[PDB]
Amino acid sequence: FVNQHLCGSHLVEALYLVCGERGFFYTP
Amino acid sequence: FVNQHLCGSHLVEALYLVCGERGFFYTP
Amino acid sequence: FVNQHLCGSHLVEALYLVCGERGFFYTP
Amino acid sequence: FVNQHLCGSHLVEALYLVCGERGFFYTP
Amino acid sequence: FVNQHLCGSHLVEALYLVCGERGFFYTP
Amino acid sequence: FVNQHLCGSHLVEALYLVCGERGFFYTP
Amino acid sequence: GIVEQCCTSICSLYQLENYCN
Amino acid sequence: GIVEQCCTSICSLYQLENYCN
Amino acid sequence: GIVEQCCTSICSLYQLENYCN
Amino acid sequence: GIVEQCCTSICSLYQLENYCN
Amino acid sequence: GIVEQCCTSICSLYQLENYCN
Amino acid sequence: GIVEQCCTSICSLYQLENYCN
Ligand SMILES: *N[C@@H](CCCCNC(=O)CC[C@@H](C)[C@H]1CC[C@H]2[C@@H]3CC[C@@H]4CC(=O)CC[C@]4(C)[C@H]3CC[C@]12C)C(=O)O
Ligand SMILES: *N[C@@H](CCCCNC(=O)CC[C@@H](C)[C@H]1CC[C@H]2[C@@H]3CC[C@@H]4CC(=O)CC[C@]4(C)[C@H]3CC[C@]12C)C(=O)O
Ligand SMILES: *N[C@@H](CCCCNC(=O)CC[C@@H](C)[C@H]1CC[C@H]2[C@@H]3CC[C@@H]4CC(=O)CC[C@]4(C)[C@H]3CC[C@]12C)C(=O)O
Ligand SMILES: *N[C@@H](CCCCNC(=O)CC[C@@H](C)[C@H]1CC[C@H]2[C@@H]3CC[C@@H]4CC(=O)CC[C@]4(C)[C@H]3CC[C@]12C)C(=O)O
Ligand SMILES: *N[C@@H](CCCCNC(=O)CC[C@@H](C)[C@H]1CC[C@H]2[C@@H]3CC[C@@H]4CC(=O)CC[C@]4(C)[C@H]3CC[C@]12C)C(=O)O
Ligand SMILES: *N[C@@H](CCCCNC(=O)CC[C@@H](C)[C@H]1CC[C@H]2[C@@H]3CC[C@@H]4CC(=O)CC[C@]4(C)[C@H]3CC[C@]12C)C(=O)O
Ligand SMILES: Cc1cccc(O)c1
Ligand SMILES: Cc1cccc(O)c1
Ligand SMILES: Cc1cccc(O)c1
Ligand SMILES: Cc1cccc(O)c1
Ligand SMILES: Cc1cccc(O)c1
Ligand SMILES: Cc1cccc(O)c1
Ligand SMILES: [Cl-]
Ligand SMILES: [Cl-]
Ligand SMILES: [Zn+2]
Ligand SMILES: [Zn+2]
Repeated sequence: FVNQHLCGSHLVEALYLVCGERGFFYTP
Repeated sequence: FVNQHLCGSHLVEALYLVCGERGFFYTP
Repeated sequence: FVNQHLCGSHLVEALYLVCGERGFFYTP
Repeated sequence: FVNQHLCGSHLVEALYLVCGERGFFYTP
Repeated sequence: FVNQHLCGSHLVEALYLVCGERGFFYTP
Repeated sequence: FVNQHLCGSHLVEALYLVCGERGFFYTP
Repeated sequence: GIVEQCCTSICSLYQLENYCN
Repeated sequence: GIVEQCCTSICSLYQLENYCN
Repeated sequence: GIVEQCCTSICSLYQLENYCN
Repeated sequence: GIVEQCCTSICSLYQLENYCN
Repeated sequence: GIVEQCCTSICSLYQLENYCN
Repeated sequence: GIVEQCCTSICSLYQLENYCN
């Protein structure tokens, strides 16, 4: 599960930038 | 707006850790 | 050793948030 | 206090890299 | 100079994502 | 390719700190 | 919202839990 | 979901746009 | 340069593309 | 130590509290 | 401490070495 | 390049200095 935890951290940082003003809904 | 952009990056990283398996809904 | 280096980066970010005003002692 | 919180996040990431195998002691 | 240091950290993370396979040239 | 993507994110953060005022040229 | 709430004054981790799904 | 989709095989920024609100 | 351009006023992702190789 | 403990198997935030000062 | 030292004025990587164990 | 060099085996900060401008 550690690899998925590390990956998720990067996913949320990318969504923040990609989505801008829209924001996003993160669920694993 | 730059300060808010920088802050938002940190907010999303904190929500990722705090919320765990639940995930979260980010909207500025 | 690369995987451990990447993991450590995330460990220290989590300790920063979890520990708050107390701070923490990181040693690999 | 928000600016100090944001700064601290970066301080701990820098200490992680600078200190390597030694680790470090973070206290605000 | 601290604010610019913190901002630069975020600029390089954004360039990494935006530029993909092309990479980028960072100079302050 | 995911592992390389995650690693690259950390490489660019390290180059930012190591290189300081010089900046750097990132290409995968 | 969260930027107004947490980017001028500091938010606790407890406050941030409100935004969890 | 996104972890299954994007943590074994790589996702494009275009794919990530699906999760924007 | 990029710090002068993007650290006082905000830059779009489109503006940041100028610095890609 | 923490790398051995938390880099192969996942650690809870509760486990990480042990390393707080 | 380090926040007072390094969050208003900038610290060199050399200064940060003081906090290494 | 740097991904081949530094993403399977670990790179020192000294090695990373090669990529500074
Ligand atoms: N984010 C994504 C996906 C989220 C999907 C919503 N969550 C679930 O459906 C919950 C599933 C949990 C309860 C199981 C997933 C993995 C399981 C573990 C796997 C290893 C062992 C297997 C075993 O025999 C029992 C123990 C073990 C630890 C499992 C426990 C149960 C799980 C955690 C979205 O939103 O769509
Ligand atoms: N995330 C939070 C809050 C999100 C709230 C949803 N968004 C809006 O309500 C959109 C408001 C926009 C259109 C305006 C907010 C700030 C404005 C600018 C401020 C500076 C000048 C002011 C001026 O006279 C016109 C130009 C200017 C740039 C404004 C443009 C319009 C705004 C961007 C949640 O989800 O609740
Ligand atoms: N952070 C944690 C743990 C820190 C523990 C304190 N450090 C040590 O005890 C130092 C141990 C070092 C010297 C060795 C650990 C791994 C070794 C290498 C493994 C691969 C090969 C094996 C070999 O045959 C020789 C070369 C090789 C590279 C090893 C070199 C020696 C090590 C680096 C805490 O604080 O508790
Ligand atoms: N990390 C560094 C420094 C850590 C120093 C150890 N901590 C303390 O000494 C605790 C001091 C606290 C209790 C106060 C610092 C700032 C205060 C607040 C400032 C704004 C107002 C002022 C006021 O009139 C009362 C309320 C207020 C919120 C203060 C509360 C008390 C403080 C938080 C190291 O390790 O050396
Ligand atoms: N990344 C961008 C911009 C990079 C531009 C290339 N660098 C320079 O041109 C170097 C300029 C330096 C030497 C000066 C910039 C700011 C100066 C300081 C400002 C505060 C005081 C002012 C004073 O009176 C003397 C001391 C002081 C500290 C200054 C020292 C000199 C500077 C650091 C790109 O690539 O285009
Ligand atoms: N950053 C470094 C290295 C960058 C080197 C410059 N880029 C290239 O030389 C482009 C090479 C690409 C086109 C190929 C590399 C890996 C290939 C894929 C590997 C898996 C399969 C293999 C197959 O049979 C075809 C499909 C597949 C997806 C390959 C496609 C082509 C590649 C992406 C520097 O700057 O020096
Ligand atoms: C944890 C956190 C991050 C960013 C802003 C805050 O107020 C709090
Ligand atoms: C951009 C990004 C981050 C993490 C995993 C991915 O597949 C893609
Ligand atoms: C995306 C980004 C990061 C830092 C500063 C900016 O203006 C924009
Ligand atoms: C929170 C966290 C980060 C890195 C590794 C872990 O096991 C847990
Ligand atoms: C390297 C670094 C991070 C944060 C504040 C500083 O002064 C220096
Ligand atoms: C400092 C660093 C980051 C990523 C990979 C490495 O080998 C080294
Ligand atoms: Cl990682
Ligand atoms: Cl910041
Ligand atoms: Zn990572
Ligand atoms: Zn920051």
